[PDB]
Order: sequence, then C-alpha cells, then structure tokens
Amino acid sequence: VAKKAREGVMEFLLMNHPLDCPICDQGGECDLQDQSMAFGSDRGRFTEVKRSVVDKNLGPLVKTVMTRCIQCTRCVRFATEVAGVQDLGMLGRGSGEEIGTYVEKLLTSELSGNVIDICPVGALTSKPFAFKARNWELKGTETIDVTDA
Amino acid sequence: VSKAAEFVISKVDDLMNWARRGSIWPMTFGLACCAVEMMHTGAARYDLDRFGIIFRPSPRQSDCMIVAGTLTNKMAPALRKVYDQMPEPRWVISMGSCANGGGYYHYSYSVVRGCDRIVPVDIYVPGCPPTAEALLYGLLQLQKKINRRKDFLHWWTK
Amino acid sequence: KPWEITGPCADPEYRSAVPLATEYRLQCPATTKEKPCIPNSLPETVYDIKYFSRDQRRNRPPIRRTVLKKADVEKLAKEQTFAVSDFPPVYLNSAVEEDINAIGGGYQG
Amino acid sequence: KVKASTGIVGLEVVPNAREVLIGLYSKTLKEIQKVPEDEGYRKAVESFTKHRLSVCKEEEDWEAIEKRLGCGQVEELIEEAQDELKLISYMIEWDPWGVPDDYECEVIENDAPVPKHVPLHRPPP
Amino acid sequence: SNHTAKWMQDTSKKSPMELINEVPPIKVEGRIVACEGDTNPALGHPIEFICLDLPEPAVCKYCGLRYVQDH
Amino acid sequence: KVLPNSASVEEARQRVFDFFRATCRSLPSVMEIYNLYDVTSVAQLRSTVASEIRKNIGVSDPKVIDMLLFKGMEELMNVVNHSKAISPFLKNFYSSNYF
Amino acid sequence: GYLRCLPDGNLLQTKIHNIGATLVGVDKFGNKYYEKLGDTQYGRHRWVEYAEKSRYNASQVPPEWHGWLHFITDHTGDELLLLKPKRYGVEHKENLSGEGEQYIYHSKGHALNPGQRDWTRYQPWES
Amino acid sequence: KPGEIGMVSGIPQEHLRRRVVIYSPARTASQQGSGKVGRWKINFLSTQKWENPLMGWTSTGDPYAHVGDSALT
Amino acid sequence: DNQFIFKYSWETLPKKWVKKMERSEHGNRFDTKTDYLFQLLCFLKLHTYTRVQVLIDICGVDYPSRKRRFEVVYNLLSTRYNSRIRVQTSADEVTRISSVVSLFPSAGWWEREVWDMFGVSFINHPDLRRILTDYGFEGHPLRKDFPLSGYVEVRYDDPEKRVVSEPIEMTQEFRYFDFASPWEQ
Amino acid sequence: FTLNFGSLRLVLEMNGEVVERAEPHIGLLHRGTEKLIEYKTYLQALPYFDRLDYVSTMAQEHAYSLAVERLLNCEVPLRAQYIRVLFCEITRILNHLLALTTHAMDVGASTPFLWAFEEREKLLEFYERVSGARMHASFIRPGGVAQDLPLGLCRDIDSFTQQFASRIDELEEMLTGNRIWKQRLVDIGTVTAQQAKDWGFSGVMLRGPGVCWDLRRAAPYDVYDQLDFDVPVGTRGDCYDRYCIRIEEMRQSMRIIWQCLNKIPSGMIKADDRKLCPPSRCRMKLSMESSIHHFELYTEGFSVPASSTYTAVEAPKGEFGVFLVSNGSNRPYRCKIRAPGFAHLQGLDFMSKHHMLADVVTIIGTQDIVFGEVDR
Amino acid sequence: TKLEDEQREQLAKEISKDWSSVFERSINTLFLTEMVRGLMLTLKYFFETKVTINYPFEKGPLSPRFRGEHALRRYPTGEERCIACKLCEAICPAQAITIEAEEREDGSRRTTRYDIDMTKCIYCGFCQEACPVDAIVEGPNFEFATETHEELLYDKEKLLENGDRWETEIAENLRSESLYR
Ligand code: SF4
Ligand code: SF4
Ligand code: SF4
Ligand code: SF4
Ligand code: SF4
Ligand SMILES: [Zn+2]
Repeated sequence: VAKKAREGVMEFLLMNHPLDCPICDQGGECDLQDQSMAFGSDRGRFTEVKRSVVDKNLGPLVKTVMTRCIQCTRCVRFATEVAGVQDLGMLGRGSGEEIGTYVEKLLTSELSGNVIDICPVGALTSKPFAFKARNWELKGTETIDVTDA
Repeated sequence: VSKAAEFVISKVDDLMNWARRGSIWPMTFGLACCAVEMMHTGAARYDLDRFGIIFRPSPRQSDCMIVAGTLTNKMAPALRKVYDQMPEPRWVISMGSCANGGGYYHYSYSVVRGCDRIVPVDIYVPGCPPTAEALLYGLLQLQKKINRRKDFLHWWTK
Repeated sequence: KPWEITGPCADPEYRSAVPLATEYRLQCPATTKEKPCIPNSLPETVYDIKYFSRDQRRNRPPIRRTVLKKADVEKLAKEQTFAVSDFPPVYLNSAVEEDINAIGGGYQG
Repeated sequence: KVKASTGIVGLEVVPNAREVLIGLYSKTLKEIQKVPEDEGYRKAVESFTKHRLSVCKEEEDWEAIEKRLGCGQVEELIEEAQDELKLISYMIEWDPWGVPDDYECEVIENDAPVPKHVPLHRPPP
Repeated sequence: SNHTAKWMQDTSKKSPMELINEVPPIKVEGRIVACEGDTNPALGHPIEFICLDLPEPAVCKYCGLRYVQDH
Repeated sequence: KVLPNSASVEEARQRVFDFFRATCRSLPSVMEIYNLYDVTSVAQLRSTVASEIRKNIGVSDPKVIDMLLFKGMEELMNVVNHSKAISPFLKNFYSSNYF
Repeated sequence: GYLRCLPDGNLLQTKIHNIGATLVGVDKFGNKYYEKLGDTQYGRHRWVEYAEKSRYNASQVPPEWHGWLHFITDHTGDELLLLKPKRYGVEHKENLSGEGEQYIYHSKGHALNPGQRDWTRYQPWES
Repeated sequence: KPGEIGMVSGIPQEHLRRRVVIYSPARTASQQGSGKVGRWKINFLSTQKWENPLMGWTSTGDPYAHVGDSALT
Repeated sequence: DNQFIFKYSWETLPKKWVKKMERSEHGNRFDTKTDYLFQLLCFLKLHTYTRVQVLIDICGVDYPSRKRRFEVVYNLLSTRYNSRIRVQTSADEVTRISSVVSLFPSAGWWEREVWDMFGVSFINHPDLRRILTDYGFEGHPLRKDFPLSGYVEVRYDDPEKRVVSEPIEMTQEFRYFDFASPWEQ
Repeated sequence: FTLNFGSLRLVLEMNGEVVERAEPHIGLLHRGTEKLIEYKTYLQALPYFDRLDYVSTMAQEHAYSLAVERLLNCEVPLRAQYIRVLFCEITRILNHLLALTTHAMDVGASTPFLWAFEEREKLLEFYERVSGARMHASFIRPGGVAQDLPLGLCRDIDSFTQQFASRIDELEEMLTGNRIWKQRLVDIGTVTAQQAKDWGFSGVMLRGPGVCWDLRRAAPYDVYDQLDFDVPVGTRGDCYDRYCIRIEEMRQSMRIIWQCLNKIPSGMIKADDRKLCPPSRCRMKLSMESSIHHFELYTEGFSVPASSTYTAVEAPKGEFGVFLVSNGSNRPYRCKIRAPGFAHLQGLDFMSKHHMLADVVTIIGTQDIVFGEVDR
Repeated sequence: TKLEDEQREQLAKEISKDWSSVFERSINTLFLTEMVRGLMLTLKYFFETKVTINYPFEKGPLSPRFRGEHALRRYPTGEERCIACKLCEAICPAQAITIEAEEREDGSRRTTRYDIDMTKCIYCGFCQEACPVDAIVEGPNFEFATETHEELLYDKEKLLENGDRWETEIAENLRSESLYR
C-alpha cells in the first residue's frame, strides 16, 4: 500500500515536471530525481501536453524556473516564518497555480539565500552559481564564516 | 648557395628521402592490446610489405620503433635500452592511447603517462585501438614527414 | 589444375574465401531498404506501470543469522546420520570416441 | 575383458583393481577404528567404506562394480581410497576432534534469488 | 561577448549567439508550444513546453528559438 | 625461504643478526654493482646499516620485527639486482607556504 | 597522370583497377570516385583517384564522399552536398599536422598560439 | 606501538608525519536524504593545486589529494 | 546451486574451526581461523566426497574499519562433484598466515600476488618475492589507503642516461565525482 | 647456466640445451586494473574487462555482466542472451584462430597466419557493424546489450560460417598431418590430469589431459543448455592434442553460431527495468521519468546490494572468473580478476622441464599467454 | 617407461597388420605425400586472387556506429547543440573530458570551456550515448594522426570546427543509428 502510494504520488509529481534536468542546476542534488530513482517507478504513462510557467525575476541572487516548481509551499511558509518578510506566496487555483509576487517585487532579506537551499527541485537556484558547475565535481570542506561574528 | 648547386642538392636530398621513405624497417614494441591491431595491419588486407615496411626483430637493423600498447614503469627501462641501440636515423610512432598520454590507465601506478616521457616520439596515432587503416595512415604520415628531410642541404650550409 | 588431385580443393563442396561484392553485403548499414522497429518493453508493462512488484533488485528476503552454540552442535551431531543415498552425487563424464560425421552427417550444424 | 585406456592421461589401468580396492578399504576401516566414534567424519567414512567394500566384494568384474557403484573409473576409486588413507593419517597426526567449549558458529542463510541465466553448477541427474 | 571571446578566439566567423539572435522569432497560434530542436523529435533535444503569456519572446532554453504567441 | 613468526625476543634478535650477516656478506657485491669506489667507504656503509638497525629499536613487537626483516631482505635482493644561519623555519618560509 | 606510375607503382595499381570501372562521381577538389561491380571482390569495388598524383593524402576525401568511400552509406557525395547544412559550416581541410606552425592546431595556452591566454582564475590587485 | 604499522607499511617517510582531520561529513544542504551521513573520513589537508600552463587543468603534487575522500571510508 | 558437498562438509568437517558459514546463491562461504586454514583445506582436498582438488584462486579484500583489515579468500572447485566453495580468513598487516603451496602448487603465484597487493605474508612459501609491481616498489597498491596514482613516477633523465624514479607531480589531478545518492540506503 | 630473454621476460636454467627450469617475470604489463575498477563505477569499469584478455574481448564482458546480474538479480531477455551467445562464440573463434596461427608462426609456419587474419578481419567487421569498434567493443552490458543487431548481419554471418567451415578444413589440411608439425607438437609439454588440477588449469589446457569437464556444460550460463554442441577432450594431454581440441572447438563454435542464428527470437535487447538499464534516446527525450533515469544512470550507477560472489565463464583461454565484492554503493568495493593465463604460466615451469628452447616457445604458444589478463 | 615401451610395441603391432599396410606407410613417409599436398595448396593460393586492400585509394568498410574522432555538433539554426549538463565527464571512464561553463549574455546555458584529450580518450562512445541533446558525437573520421601531443590535446573550438566540417556525414550516421534506438 505504501509503495503504491509513493509510486502514484511520484508519477503525479512527474507528469507535469519539465524534461529539463540537464539544464537544471540541481543535477545529482535534486530530491525529485533521487526519490524518483528510489521509490518511484521507472516509466512514464504521460505523453500529453505538459504545463508551462513563465519565469519570475526575484533579485540578483535567486534565479527562478517556475516550470520545475512542484508547489510544495516550502518557500512560501519559509518567508512567512523564518525570513519574516511576506512577499512570496502561492497564488492561483488548480493544476496551474503560480508562486511568487503578484507585482514585480524583488525579494530582499538577509536570509533570502536560504530560499534556494530548501527548494527540493531546481525551481529556485543561486544566480551567481547559475551554470558554473555540478554537484559531484565540487569538493566540500567544512569550515566557518568570518563575515559576521 | 647558387641556383644550380641548389638544384643538384635538392635532387640529392629528394633521392635520399625517397630511399628512406621506401625502405622503412620498423620494429614492433608490442605490449598490451594495440599489438593485435598491429598484426592486423601487417596482415593480407592492409599489407605493409607493399610500402617497404617489414618488421625487423633486431633493433640494430630497424629504422623506426613503433610502440604499441601500455608502457609500464617495469618496462620503460627496457624500452629505453632497446631504443638506444637503434641507428642514428631513427623515428618513433606511438600507437594507441596508452603510449600517447597513458590512455585508459592514466591515473594509475606503474603506468608511464605516454612513451613521450621515455623516448622522443615523432608521430602519435590516436585510437583505442586505432584501426589498422589509421595505423597505416600514421606510417604514411611518417613517410611524409621524412619526405621533407634536407639533410644534404643542411650539411652543405653549415 | 594440380591442386584438385587431392586435398580440400578436390572436394565438390568447397567454398571460396573471397566474397563477391554483388552477393556479400548488398545494403550498406546506414542505408537499409527497410526501417527497423526494436521493442523496448513488454506490451503488458506499458499502461500498467507498477514497479514495486517487478523491483527485482530490492525485493529480496533479509539475511538470516543464527549463532549455534556447543549444545546445538552436539544436538545436531547426535541427530544426524549418514546413509548410502545421502552422499553427494558424482558428476561423472567419459569420452565416447565418436566420428566427426556422426552428428547430422556433418551438415546440420 | 581389460580396460584399454582410462581416458585420464595421468591415471593408468590396473589389472587387480578389485583386490587393490578391497585391501585399501580394509585398511581404511582398520585406520578409522582409531578415530573417536562421536565424530561425524568417522561415521561417514565407515558408511561409505563399508558400502564400497560390500559392493566390490559382491561384484567380481570391475565393469560390474563400476556400474553398481555409479562412480565409475575404479582407478579414480583407488586414488580416492589412497587420499582417504592420507587424510586419516593426517587427522591422527593432528587432533581436531571435540568442540572447544564456549564455542559459537554463525550460520548465515540468505534466500536472495538469482536469475536463471547466471552460471550455477546444476546438480548431476 | 566576454563568454564568446573566452571560449573562442577566431573572431572572424559568426558566433552561435549572433546566429541564434539573427534567426527570427517563431509565431504560433496557441498559448503553449512543444520545442523539440528540429523536424525529427528523436534527433533533437528533450521536449520543452514554453508558456507565452508574457509579451516578450520566450527562449526555449534548448535550441533557443523565441516562440511568440500570435495574438 | 620464509619462516614462521618469531615467538621470542631472543629469536627475533637472532634473525636480526642473521639479516645483518647477510647484508655484510652481500656488501662487496654492491661494490661491483654500483661502482662508487671513490667515496663509498664500505666501512661507512656498514656503519650506516648498523645505524638503521639501531634507529629501528623503538619497535618491540616480534611480528613487526619479522616484517621489517622480511622487507629488509627484499630490499637487499633488489639492491643486488640493481634497482636504485637563518634557522630551518625561515628557509621553508622563503621557499613556499606549505611546510 | 600516367608518368607517375613508373616511380609510384601504387597509382599503377589504381590505373590497372580503373580498366572496367565506371566513374560514379567527382568532388569539388578534383577527386574522381569510381565504382566497379560484377566479378570483383567485396573490399575493392569502390575507390578514389585523388587527382593530386605527387602528394595524394588519405585525408583529402571530403566528408560528403567519406561514407560512400568507406562503405558506410549507399549515398554518393552529391546527395550529401545537397544535404549540407546552411548558416554554418567550414570547408574541408586536410590533416596538415606538420606543414607549418601557422597551419597546425594550437591550444589557447601554447606559446605558439597567435594569442596566448593566461590561466589563473583570480584577478590580482593590479595597482 | 602507535606508528609501527605505518613505518613498515611502505608509505614514504615524508608522508607519515602530516596533520590530518578526522570528521564525519555533514548532510548536504541541498537535499534532505540521510543515507550519506554517519560515515567518517580522514581529511588529508592537501591544497596545493595550480593551473597547468598549457591547458589550464588542475595539477597537483600531493599523492593524498583524493584518496581520503574517495577510497578511505 | 549444487549445495551437496557444502552440507556434507558441514556434516563431516570438525566443528572446531568453522567460525561461520553462509548458504547463498552467490556462493557457499566458509570463514575460519588462520591457524586451521591449512588443515581445513587439506581435509577438503583429500576427502573422497568433498574433492575440491583444484584451487581456483586466492584473493584479498581490504577493510580499513576492522581490526584485521585484510580478508584472504580462497575460491576452490570440485570437478568430480561439480561445485564451487569459498574459504576465507582475516589477517592483519604483521601476522603471517599459513601457506597452501604444498596442497595446491598453483597457490604460489596467487600468494605472491596477495603479498604484492596487500602485505599478507605467508609462513611456508618457497619464495615470497614481488610478482606484479615494479622492482623496488615500496608500498602495497591494493590497500585502500594507498593512493590511486601511487607515490612515484618514472621519466628519462638525460644527464643520468637512464630512467629515474621521482615523486609524483602529475598534471590534471584525478577528479573524484561524488555520485552517491542520500536516498540509496 | 642462466640464460635471460627479454612483453615476455623469461630466465632459463640450462645444462646441455635441456631446460632444467624456467622462471617467467610477468609484471611488465601491470596497470592497476583492479584499483582503477575499485575507483570507477560499474559501467565505467566494463572497458577494463574489454581490455583484459584482449584477444577474446566479449568473453570478459560476458563474465562481468553475469557477475553484476548475479549480484543484482535482473532478468536478461532471450534475444539478448542469444546475441550474447552468438558473439561469445565469434569471440571464441577469433581467439582460437589467433592462438593457433601465432603458435604456427612461433613453430615456423608463416602462411596460415594471413588466411586466419582474413577470417579475423571478417569477424572484426562483424564486431564493427554491430557495435562501435573492431576491438574493445563495449557491446555486452549488465542486463543485456548496448544495441540491437543491424539488419543483414545474420545473413553475413551465415555466409561467413560456410566459408569458415571451408577455411577450417583448409587450415587443418595444411597443419594437421604434417610431419614437421607433428614432430614439433607431439610429446611436448605433456600434462597429467592430476598435474592440471593441482596447477589450476582450465579450458583446453585442462581438457587436453582428458578431465572431460567443460564450464558451458557444468554450469550453463546461457542458452548453452539448448545448443547440443560437442566438447572435445584429449587422450594424452600434449601440444598436438590441445591443437586438435582447438580445431574441434572452432568447429563447435561454428555449430553454436548457426544454431543461435537459426533460433534467435524477436524481442528486446536489454533488461526491462530502467532502474538498471538506460532508457532509449526517444524515451528519455519524451518521458520525464525516462529522462530522470537516464540522467541518474549516467551520473551515478545502479546500486547493487552488498554481497560478494565469484562468477566464472568458459573463456576461449579457459575459465575466466571475476570475484566482485560490493558495499551497496555505485562503485565495486573489490574486483578480483582470475584469468586463465595466470595458472598456465605457472604451469610453464613444470611443462617445459627437460625440454629445449623451441619446446619452451611451443609450450608458450600452446598455453596462449596473453599478458594483459595475467597482469590484470 | 616400461608401460610406454609396451604401448609402443602394441601400437607397432597394430599398424603393421600386413605387408600392404607397412609398404604403404613406408612409401608415404618416404615420398613426402603430405609435403606435396601442402605445396599444392600453396600453389593454388599463389595462383588465386588476392585480398590486399590497396590502402590510400581503397579503404576498408565501416559502420555508421563507428567510434572515430570526438566532435561537437550544432543545431540547424546555428547555435551550439551542447548545453553544459556535464554528462560527458560524469560518464567518461578515462576522464578525458574537462568542461567549465557559465551563463551566457542572453541567459542561455553554454560551455565556456570544453576540452577532450585524444591521448586519454579510449574511443568508447559513452559520452555520445550519454548526451541528452546529441551534441557530442564520435565522428566517422579516424585518420587524424598528429605529430605532437599538444596537437592531440583538443578543445572546444577544434571540436566545433570538426563537427561543422563533418556535419553531413555525422548527420547521416546519426539518422541511421537513431533508427537503431
Ligand atoms: S529537480 Fe526536476 S528538473 Fe531538476 S534534475 Fe531533478 S527531476 Fe530534473
Ligand atoms: S520550495 Fe521550490 S518546489 Fe517548493 S513551493 Fe517553493 S519554488 Fe515550489
Ligand atoms: S590504447 Fe587502447 S587498444 Fe591500445 S593498448 Fe591501450 S587500451 Fe589497448
Ligand atoms: S568516447 Fe568514451 S573515452 Fe572518449 S571522450 Fe567519450 S566517454 Fe570519454
Ligand atoms: S553530454 Fe552533450 S550537452 Fe552534455 S556536456 Fe556533453 S556534449 Fe554537452
Ligand atoms: Zn528547443
């Protein structure tokens, strides 16, 4: 029962996800990819027309590809609870519901960089690190920061 | 320095280059798995005996060393020792990827990152394995390279 | 010709090595007269995708471990016995000395 | 009749195969009498040695004893008997019998299936 | 510009950026498109669906072709 | 021939002595192998071998002693078969950062 | 070019093979492509005369005729020329590789490159 | 004794005296999976990488550049 | 398959040295102590109903986490009864394990290879010189802690007129790509 | 006295031209294949098996794929199994031809070399048409094969089989029955079955004595249990009987090739599950899940369950085995490569005892030592 | 050796049944019948046609799925076909491909550096089958032997010009093989 539920939910998540993983900056660090390869099925029954969303300009740090968004509202309530500035929101109703700001409002906060970190899909990505490198290439050293105290 | 002496020197150099091009006597250094493709090159289809290529087992009588296969730290001294016995008019053809820059074992202990580190190689033949067609192309390229040797002119103008 | 006196050339069922250009490889591989159609899945597993049943990689029973002690070892040793029919079978084979033309007359392959 | 060849190049046909086997099996029983009775090795050795001695005593022809035993190659049987003598001598030379007390053995059993096309040694018929 | 000069030094032939800017936008009647790369889907790129509500041309992000809604 | 592990410090010492004997007897062969007669000083070579053995005294495990002797005999066979004031800190500082 | 046969001997073999052949095509570089079916073995029923008898090279075959010559395709070079892409593309160039430093390919960091690029991945202060 | 195995292992003596960092690599911030945590690595602090003059590649001279992160788990 | 002589062995083999047994379709496994490995292989080779008289190979596996990092594995075959068996033990860097050259003469080169790759020395080997790596090799390449590219590299030194060995300075360092998925467990 | 020969290095102790003992030095082609395989993913490690025992390429791919499938438990389709058998037998024919003709050249017979190379060129053309390159074609993968057969390949292979029956008859007529060939081969480097079992011989070198044991019949790892071929054995193991066994194996390989061509089925070429086999180009360009799985299979690999196994196949040289130990990750933790040249080259010492130098080279040719697999 | 002697005597008795057989065997061993037969076969092949390929003018057969020279393609419009997905070196077993990239001027994802070692490439086609956009292809060209290792060290510009030069043949092979996929 649990396995079938996971497979069905993965299929529904992937039925409208764009086939743009190679250009997606979350290659090898995308929760959709890993969970699809771990719990989801190996095939796709969907061959009809997908949905498409125009990109949003959210500042010089967050590059947004809203076609990849799975509408998990993880960043909508992050800006509400942790960031403290309520600009991002889930607006719309149904299969096509967009996320962001109604007006052109660049998101501005000290913690605004964490929005791209919690996005499971490559919907929100670091603009300065747009297409510089993948994940497996980078070696990670655990250090501390000196900009603040 | 004149225009008739220059013509005579050019004719002599052309004759010498023709002889050295038509009488290449390479020696196989057949390690790993470019040597089988080399034997295919020496077979009936892409025959080497037509162009003058005949494999001399003795390095003292050979013209150019064709290193085909992987060069190992245990075998590189042997390769250098055998190369040093070859006569002064000499050439090297590095066949494959192992003998060029280490190939598929570049990041490996006891593997020389190409025969260029041991002996001065003249022509590289890319491939893994390079087709017998490509190896014969490399031998023809060696013929072309030794087709522009102005040894007599260089000796005259010293 | 001297080579038809004896040897393989004298055999009526002798095949030449060289293949003719008009009969060996008629169509070049990049220009084939008929378009291929290679299947990639069974017809059943097209609109009935269900991976938790055909997940052959992960659907395996867990490894079972049992720590047998001296008492268990002695119990098994006393319980067990050997009979003439419980011994391992022998994988026996032997030469036959059979002619080369015995299987299908040397033709069937 | 007489066996022209045993097929195995190392093995050589022996005329008195039945007598050699009888002597080897009798010596096997006499030597295995020294092994402790509780050990399963002694029980198995007595079992198969007595069975082989009985069949080779009942059947006279080497072809008959081979056919009834089902192992074939009385020369191979003689080699096996000699190796059994050597093994019995070794297990008398060193004493492996008896559990060492406070002893634990980890029996591991996994039923992970394998495809039908991997190389698995099929049981003989 | 800087990127093109960084990967290429010929500076005599036309860079792919100039060619892809020179190819005109493709006018389509519908609100969404299917971008495949060329006439043969199997020889192009993975299919990309592009939304055309914004007035400006929308880059395909694959074989970028700038599809524009008709009206 | 390889021998079982030494079960006693005395046995390890005897094996060390045997290895040192082997090195001393094989020293003159290295003379003709390498040909550094100008500044070899065979006595100095023996002193250096003794110094290596003496700097390898901190080891006390007989197994480690036997392994060291095995590797030393291997090295001996290889050599026989001819297979080759500004303080320390400031010099390294002027050389490179990684020191 | 028939006088080259005496000191070439390989062009002689080609001319001997062009007795009963049919000229299936010719390229813009002058290479004449011949085909000869019938009583001919498989491996020797298509070939080329490079029209450069002095210094003919194996790399002078253009990509349009390369497949047909190598028996990859039944399509002659004319059809591939018709199908040649537009808006981009370069003319065929032989494998010089030794005819000159100004001809051979050089890396961006090689000293022989007309423009050599530094590689440090950081910008100094540059007072 | 703490070091006999190293001194007899055949590693060159110059690499047997170097500071290393033993740490458990933390979970990646990009994704919430916890199957790559709980492992411990030896971090040979080998940062001596430069740019190859010919092709701009990342050269190195320390043998322990990647073994601690690749093989030693 | 063919788990006949494996069960027969466990029925007849002395229980003193059978540290653990594994019944698997990937290969029946025996794990014992290094003291009794020679006796165990002698019993199997000589017994009439477990005649594993051919030694397929000897392998080594490195486990840096365990106290005895090295695992010496012996793959054996019984052609008379047509089945493969596996017998393995655990050894560390310094301790010497018994050699089975006397039983299986083919074991000499595999034991030399194990010495070369890991450092597990054998007690009764007629000789134990290195077989695979370069003359004068210093390390044991197949150890996990051993770097992939090694410690030294060779080149031709013109003044010395010989091929010399120098510490590694290789360009284009090995790029380790961490592909591991956090959801694989 | 000791005589040295210098990638085959060999030192011989001689008394009266009689070889008292021979010691080979083999490491000259060591390349760290096992270390590199440990450092690389399974798919990236398949070319290493391509390179090992390079005369017989696809046999090593078959062994590696069988080991991976055993550790992975994935079903291979019947068409993939049949084409794998067909190309394994083509590989066996190639290796036997090369071994026989190099042995003949070492003896002194030079002419069959080029005829068998014409046959080998035809077979390498088959390889190049079905896959990328003539040699080291990474065609056999875990779960199936890389690509389907091009059309016309079966007809070309049938024509080759007929002409190759003629060629084998031809070569046997020239070599077998020659007085010089017999004097070179018979009673040279004889091995008893006990000696072969002790020294771990396999394949022709083990069936030469007459142990009457073959891997394709003892442990059928393919449709081999549906191909009713023949396995020749030698009455008295020596060079001549091993050569005759190789000829008979070439004939039986042709037989198996014809049977596979006749009864090849129509279906798929690789495992059905995309978690273990990459999806097609159209599927990955059309389907979201297929794109995900292609991306994950080409960055990461299939994570085999943590287990250790030894999978052996009947390579043309002999029993080629791979011992794979995993830890649940995408890379093999340990990969031991048992090649059937490592044991035979040990056997050289006792085989070429009391013989002469020409007998030593004849024994080397008969054993067919490829140094890549012995230096794995 | 007594067994060998008696086996030899038995065999000699077996093959000396009668004077006809012994005379036939002696004549066959004396008059070199097998040698004559081998000579006749050799003469037949001397007089038969040859299979030499005549290299520079006649070239050996190939296949569209041939792994020759690595090369980079372009879209029909003219833009680079290669997005910077970095699936080349993720799968390249020999690690012969090095790639670096950044966002272009118009926001497109393109590679600012892409080099392949032809002395490290094993010519295996893993990249050309791992390409999601069919950007990198192993072209049909194989006669590209160079006199210098630095020449054999390719980069993005050389790969792109190779693709532009061999675009038509690469396209034909790609069509024929995309049929087989
Ligand atoms: S986040 Fe989606 S678009 Fe990005 S690589 Fe993963 S499954 Fe693909
Ligand atoms: S965190 Fe990402 S996927 Fe979730 S709602 Fe925000 S943009 Fe969409
Ligand atoms: S370059 Fe390739 S084909 Fe040649 S020896 Fe190396 S691995 Fe073998
Ligand atoms: S063909 Fe193979 S070795 Fe060559 S660049 Fe592509 S993946 Fe690497
Ligand atoms: S796989 Fe294709 S798109 Fe990706 S980096 Fe390589 S050539 Fe470019
Ligand atoms: Zn597009």
